[PDB]
Amino acid sequence: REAKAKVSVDNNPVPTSFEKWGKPGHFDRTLARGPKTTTWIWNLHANAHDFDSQTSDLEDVSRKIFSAHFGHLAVVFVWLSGMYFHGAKFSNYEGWLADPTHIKPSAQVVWPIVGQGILNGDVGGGFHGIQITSGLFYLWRASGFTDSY
Amino acid sequence: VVVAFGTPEKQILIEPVFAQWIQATSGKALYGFDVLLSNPDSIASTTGAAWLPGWLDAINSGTNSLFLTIGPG
Ligand code: CLA
Ligand code: CLA
Ligand code: CLA
Repeated sequence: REAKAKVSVDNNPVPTSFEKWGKPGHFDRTLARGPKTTTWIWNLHANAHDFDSQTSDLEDVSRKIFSAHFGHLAVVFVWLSGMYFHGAKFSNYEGWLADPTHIKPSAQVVWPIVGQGILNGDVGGGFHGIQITSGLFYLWRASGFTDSY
Repeated sequence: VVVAFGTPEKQILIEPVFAQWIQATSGKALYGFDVLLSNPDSIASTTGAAWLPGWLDAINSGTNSLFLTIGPG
């Protein structure tokens, strides 16, 4: 995949494995020797993304950063899709779109238990739920969404 | 959390039984304990002490700040 570009990659620098998943603290040489004090635990979380304190190679650090960027983008995609699905199968977006001025934008229905069902207040059109303030319904109307599908 | 969900009936209200009993030992008849100075048939209440009538009258009149009635709060 050169295409007369400036691209330069390494075809296999890191093998894929699961063994290091069983060694918490593999990235830190001071933590690989195993815990002796409780501080060991805390530092394990403090230096998790501290790639500079894990290796003095700028290239490996840039690679870790790039893959971490990809992972975070996957996380934000998961969150955005969760919001879209909750607007799809758990919201009153259509009943709201049919008459906005007399209904409250609701989403996230609560399971009636231990009394918590009281949080599903009437928002209009017979829908019962938690009124959302993120303004997703207004954004979706601006985008032109008409159907929950 | 119990009062919040519109179900205030599930509050854990536990009666201060020991302190109410202690009040009764000083002649407090509101809780119906009939123990020591709250019981007229008790030996400690029939000793002829000039301080018993006024003490019982002040501790059994819910108008002052002497041995205030206590609830679970
Ligand atoms: C179990 C409780 C609970 C749950 C999970 C939700 C869920 C949700 N609510 Mg709701 N809400 C709640 C309680 C809850 N709410 C309560 C008590 C109220 C007051 C009545 C509301 C009122 C409310 C409003 C007004 C709105 C929402 C909205 C939302 C959505 C926004 C997304 C979000 O908040 O991301 C999460 C945000 C965070 C800050 C993350 C918190 C950190 C967690 C707790 C740590 C655990 C994560 C774990 C470690 C993940 C591992 C990380 C790894 C994968 C990398 C979401 C699906 C919005 C919506 O549009 O609904 C669709 C919206 O407008 N909620
Ligand atoms: C199942 C596929 C798989 C497997 C077997 C491995 C295997 C390995 N990887 Mg790796 N990697 C993968 C996918 C995978 N990777 C992906 C998808 C990415 C891009 C995000 C990376 C990017 C990457 C980097 C930058 C590094 C490794 C490293 C390692 C090695 C040690 C990891 C460690 O310390 O414990 C394992 C630790 C965990 C499993 C942490 C789990 C908590 C995660 C991060 C939170 C969830 C976020 C997640 C990434 C995205 C959302 C998940 C989704 C379900 C919502 C190990 C042999 C490290 C290495 O080279 O060792 C020196 C290292 O630096 N990988
Ligand atoms: C341009 C938008 C943006 C930016 C700037 C960030 C930035 C960041 N995110 Mg976030 N994220 C975003 C959008 C964004 N996020 C969205 C839309 C979602 C879906 C709700 C998430 C959900 C998400 C999760 C679940 C996690 C991150 C994490 C992180 C941090 C990566 C780990 C690190 O840097 O070490 C550590 C960083 C710190 C110690 C700084 C403290 C961060 C403070 C508390 C908030 C920073 C503001 C940040 C923009 C909001 C992130 C929300 C998230 C923490 C709940 C990083 C600072 C991971 C993290 O917080 O690392 C532990 C983490 O687990 N993100």
